[PDB]
Amino acid sequence: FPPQIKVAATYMRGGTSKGVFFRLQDLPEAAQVPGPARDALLLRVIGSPDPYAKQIDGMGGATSSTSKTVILSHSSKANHDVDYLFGQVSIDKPFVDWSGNCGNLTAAVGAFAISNGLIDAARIPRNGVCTVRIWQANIGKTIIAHVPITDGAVQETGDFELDGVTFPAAEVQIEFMNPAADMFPTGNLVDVLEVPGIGRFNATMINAGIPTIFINAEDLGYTGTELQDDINSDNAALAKFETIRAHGALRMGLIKHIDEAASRQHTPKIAFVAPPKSYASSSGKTVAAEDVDLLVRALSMGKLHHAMMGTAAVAIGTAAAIPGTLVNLAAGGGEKEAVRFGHPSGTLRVGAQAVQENGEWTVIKAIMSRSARVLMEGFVRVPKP
Amino acid sequence: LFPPQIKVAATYMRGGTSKGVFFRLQDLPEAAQVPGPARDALLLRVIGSPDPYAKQIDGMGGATSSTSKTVILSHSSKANHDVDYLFGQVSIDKPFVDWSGNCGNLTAAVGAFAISNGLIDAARIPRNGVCTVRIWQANIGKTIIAHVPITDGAVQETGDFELDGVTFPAAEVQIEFMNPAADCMFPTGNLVDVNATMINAGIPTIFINAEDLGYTGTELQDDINSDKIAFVAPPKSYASSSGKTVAAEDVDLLVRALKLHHAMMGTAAVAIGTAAAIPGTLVNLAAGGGEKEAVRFGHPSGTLRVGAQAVQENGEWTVIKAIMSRSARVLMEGFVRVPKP
Ligand SMILES: O=C(O)CC(CC(=O)O)C(=O)O
Ligand SMILES: O=C(O)CC(CC(=O)O)C(=O)O
Repeated sequence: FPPQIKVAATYMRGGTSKGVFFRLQDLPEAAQVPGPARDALLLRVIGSPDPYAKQIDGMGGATSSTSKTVILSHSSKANHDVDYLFGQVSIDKPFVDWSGNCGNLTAAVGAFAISNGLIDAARIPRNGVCTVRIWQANIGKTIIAHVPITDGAVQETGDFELDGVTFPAAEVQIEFMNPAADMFPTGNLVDVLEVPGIGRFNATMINAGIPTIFINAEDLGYTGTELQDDINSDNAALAKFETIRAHGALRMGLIKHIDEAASRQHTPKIAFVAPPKSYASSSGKTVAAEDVDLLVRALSMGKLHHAMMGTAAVAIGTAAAIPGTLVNLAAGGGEKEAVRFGHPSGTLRVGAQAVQENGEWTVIKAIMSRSARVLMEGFVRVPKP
Repeated sequence: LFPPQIKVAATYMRGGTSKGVFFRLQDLPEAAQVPGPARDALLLRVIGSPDPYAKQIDGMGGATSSTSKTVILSHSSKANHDVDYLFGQVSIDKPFVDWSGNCGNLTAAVGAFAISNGLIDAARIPRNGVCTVRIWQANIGKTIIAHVPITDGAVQETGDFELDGVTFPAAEVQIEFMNPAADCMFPTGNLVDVNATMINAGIPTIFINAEDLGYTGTELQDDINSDKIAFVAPPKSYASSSGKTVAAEDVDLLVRALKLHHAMMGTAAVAIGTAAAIPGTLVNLAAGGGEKEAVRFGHPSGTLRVGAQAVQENGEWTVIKAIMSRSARVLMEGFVRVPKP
């Protein structure tokens, strides 16, 4: 029984999520390429697989917002500063999912890169804003993070509030470039998902941020004001969502056989939308109807998400900008350059201007602000591989 | 964009009355060197599944349970074992690889593959004679011993040993399924339940009397398949699927197993021999009752003899091993291809 190994790492909050962040060069040699050695290390760091579903024996917190890893490296892509690989660590299975971006940890990626020698020092001012050009390596997309700098170091602290983040910190503006996959895989703004013997559901299926299925709250008997406790103990509801998600995955061409959905839980995401309505958020704060353009709730690994996934926020903004999508309609229809949506923890504004070219809509970028901070830095430990 | 197909070193083999694609663990793409979606996805594509056409024309499968099969072998780090054996039964119609059981037929080829591919210490291989290969069956956590003939330091594949259901004769490979009873033999605690004998030996198997399901025990595939569980009957003469007459005198009982299997599953043959040795099971009764250390049974493709001696002490029966002979040969060796994962 050899001593545990030590691996340099930084535990950070990015937006409304937490994860363990590594520089590629700090990983054990065998883990410096994708594969089982890398996955085994990350699983052990986080505390997975865990039959108890508590992650008491790792850095995870036993939720999709806390069972998370990030590997950053100098980029070899033209006009980029840092390569960003995100691994969503399964709680119950010996599996790390590399198929998506985390749009919340994106907020921390810029800061980690600056703080850890991954960005050309010529690009970092003594004071001001360091524009970090991120190559999102899971999905092959450019993300720009504007990270504030004070005295040659990341300015972490500040007074910017993000609903779902307990305490304010410095604002970090994020720009998801050319978000459309690599927009509407079915070729339609709205489809009907026919789930034989369970119902038929109007849906907008969109590939922007992450592949996402939006359905109307009303078609599920919901209002869009639901909090976690309204849904997460309702196994019938959970099973219904999953069958609809599976059928949408099939319709989007993401899977060829319906049974593939059981082992592909990360994408596509499923969410439901509704017109503005007042509600008390999870924090006790009242979100008034007038505060939002629409309501959106989303599922994450089969349970109602506590706030909204960052990738889903990109999908909401992008869909809202396309007249006729269910997201656009929930927001009242017509052209829209931005929307504020209500999720369980409060509200978020996303900007996404669509422009016609050759009679078709295109979206240059989806923009939103988050914040980030270091929680713990040093070395994580695991038993010797 | 469309990247080239990847190449994965593999051997396509007949083991007993089945065919499968065999891999050394280390030859798999890294992603597939641990259990999980990447492994299952790769195996499905190698075999040609899932296939809505049910023909497997786009992979190595043959569109039957006896031909939609994969095997992953590696040198064992377990005390007293040479080779670790993982068997994957690949669904024809669904995106599923079933890891819940052993293949008793491909078991025969595992020993040969292990010798031929450096998975057994060379010190344990005679130059001429018989190499005893200790197999850890990793799906079910059981030891299986294979006695593989060796000539000039290589596996002796060819020979004159005949297996009903195998077209051409080949070298005899003697197989020993050690302590086949699950860690129990009769999960219900009874030899016969309400009527079925349910036994966990080789593979969990439900045995029912042919007469009670509306059959005789002489059925061939075409009697059922256009219309584990197995049905049993006393000896009766029939034409096998090859046209050869199996005379009633040639067998102790008839066994058909489920699609109706073309011959008999190797694991089911273990269940049959084991159950036959326990006085009072439906299998034992079909063979005329009393103590039995071996039975020959009639299946659609001919007959098979299995040995299993049971010993009684303090009202309980135990079986040290079930034994049978099979054969195996390499059909094709090289690289299989699938699109880049
Ligand atoms: O992607 C998810 O399902 C979960 C996420 C991503 C996000 O919130 O941005 C999480 O909870 O961290
Ligand atoms: O290979 C098959 O035909 C199917 C089997 C195993 C065997 O024949 O040994 C099965 O149904 O398990």
